[PDB]
Amino acid sequence: DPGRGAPLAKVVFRDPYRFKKRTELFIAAEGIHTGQFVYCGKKAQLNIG
Amino acid sequence: KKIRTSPTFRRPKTLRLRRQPKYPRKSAPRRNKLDHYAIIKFPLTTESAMKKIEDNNTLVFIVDVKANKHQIKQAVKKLYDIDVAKVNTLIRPDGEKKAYVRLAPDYDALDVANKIGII
Amino acid sequence: KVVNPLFEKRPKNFGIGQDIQPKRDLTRFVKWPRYIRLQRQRAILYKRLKVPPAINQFTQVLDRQTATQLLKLAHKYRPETKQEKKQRLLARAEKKAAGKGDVPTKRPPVLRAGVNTVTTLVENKKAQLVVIAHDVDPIELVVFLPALCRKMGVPYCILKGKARLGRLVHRKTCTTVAFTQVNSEDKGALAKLVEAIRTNYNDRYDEIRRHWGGNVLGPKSVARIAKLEKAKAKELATKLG
Amino acid sequence: VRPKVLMRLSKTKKHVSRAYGGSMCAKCVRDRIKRAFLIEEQKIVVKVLKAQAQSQK
RNA sequence: GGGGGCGAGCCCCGAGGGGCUCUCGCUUCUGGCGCCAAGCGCCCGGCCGCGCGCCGGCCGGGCGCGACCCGCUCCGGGGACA
RNA sequence: CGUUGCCCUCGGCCGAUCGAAAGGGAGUCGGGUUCAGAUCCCCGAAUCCGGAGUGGCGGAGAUGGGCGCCGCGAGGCGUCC
Ligand SMILES: [Mg+2]
Ligand SMILES: [Mg+2]
Repeated sequence: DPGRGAPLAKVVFRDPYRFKKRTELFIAAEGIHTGQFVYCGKKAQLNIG
Repeated sequence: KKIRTSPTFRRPKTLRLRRQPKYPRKSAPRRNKLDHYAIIKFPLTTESAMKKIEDNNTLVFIVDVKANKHQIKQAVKKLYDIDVAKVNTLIRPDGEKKAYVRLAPDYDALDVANKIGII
Repeated sequence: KVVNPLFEKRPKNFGIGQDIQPKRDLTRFVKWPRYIRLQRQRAILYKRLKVPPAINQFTQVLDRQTATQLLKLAHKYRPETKQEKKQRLLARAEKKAAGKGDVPTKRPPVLRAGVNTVTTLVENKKAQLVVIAHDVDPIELVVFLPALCRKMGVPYCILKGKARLGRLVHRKTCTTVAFTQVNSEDKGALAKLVEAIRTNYNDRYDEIRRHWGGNVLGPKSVARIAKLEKAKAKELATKLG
Repeated sequence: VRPKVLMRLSKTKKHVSRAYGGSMCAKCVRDRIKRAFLIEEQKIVVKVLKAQAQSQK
């Protein structure tokens, strides 16, 4: 991302109400790679990204 | 017992009626002022035009600037009981719309020219 | 057999991150237009805020059985509609020069309608009973009225519906209503009604004056407090006792 | 060819005779297939292991 | 608030079960798929066959559960101070 | 069969609008022709887009296979998918 030191990550979820694949721009935590799964929420596991 | 599936509340589509005006605003419709006559002002009899007539099977007109090629085509047809292949307008640096009118091959341009007056 | 082998089940697990959720009812979470949202949370303030007693008294409305008696009795004394008015005049015009015209005959009793008529005939002790609508829109119109009636000793009640009160007369709504007189046949029923009403309103006006009444919390707030009280209760009740 | 041309072109020129024809490469289809299959099998295995654990308890 | 129950803590228990408390609302090995309902249940219109037709078949629909009930602020965070 | 009126049914968007003769943006080229115009006029070759209803025509969809008869055989009919 221009004018930003960090890299971003296009992360694709599935909208859980309409059949539709939403997408997000997270700030990339170091150690992220493509074709990784990113879990998120209260019952998310404590690993990176 | 008719549930909201979605959290939006868009406006409800109501009936809306046609006009049924109790009186017409303008008394009578405006008579057209771009008739078969007003559209075609006069023919050019210029050296260039006459050469265009004899050789290319056309007629050259000055036309009213508001005219479409479609209107000119219909006009010429009406006035000179003719039939047109294609109309090909330009606007003179002057303000008069010129229209070269290619007459269909069945008809001659020289004959119609003599009919209308120019030669 | 009448049971085809192919017909399966295929059940949808509406878990989390599983098969996309069903279209369940969301009326609770709708983003409502500002008018709706306003009119809804106006009623919430009237619950939540400390409402003073002269406005509160309009919550204490008349009960169902009594109300249907009252409206039955008024049905006798519904004031003349249009057309009826013309026929009353037309018949009198015909009778003047035909077969003896007296002029005044004898006019029957009827309801009296809006606050200003009513207040002039509560001041003057002409009314026997006063029916007041609970839901007059700028309350001020009818606030003093119940205090006034009790001062002049006029039985008064608060019916539901300024509309259904206004449907006695033939208009959209009415604030008030009053019986000045009633026919001898229906006099005893009115008298029965009157006593039942005054026991419930006039003859306990001191209690109505004292009785403030909003200051209720949201159920979501209340429930939290009760849970906190149950924590405080179980902290010092099961331990000792 | 420039996208607005595709309009003119015949279907056969625009795609290829396969599942995910002309949208996705052959390599990544045949992986998808066997991924989809090998994933589903393990779900079935986990479902069986769950059912055995329910029967045990 | 109840249902549901695989289960765990507690209480009761007649070992069948019940109640309170937790727990979930059930998805973590892979760069897949995933909507517009199956399933059950109750109704009706027409047509046909048994003829007693909410009996059976053929064709076509509707509602309920599936997808608990009730509620007063959409959810959070502040807040009588900003 | 259209056209419209009503009833049900479905529908996220995302901001009305303006903003490029050098950004994006389907499709035209050769020869001839004028005192001055030509990818624009004439000749000749093309081409895109929109329409094409009643569908203007072919071709594709599609014309198998079974069984049963009759026929010397090519085959014809009956009936099943
Ligand atoms: Mg190809
Ligand atoms: Mg523009």
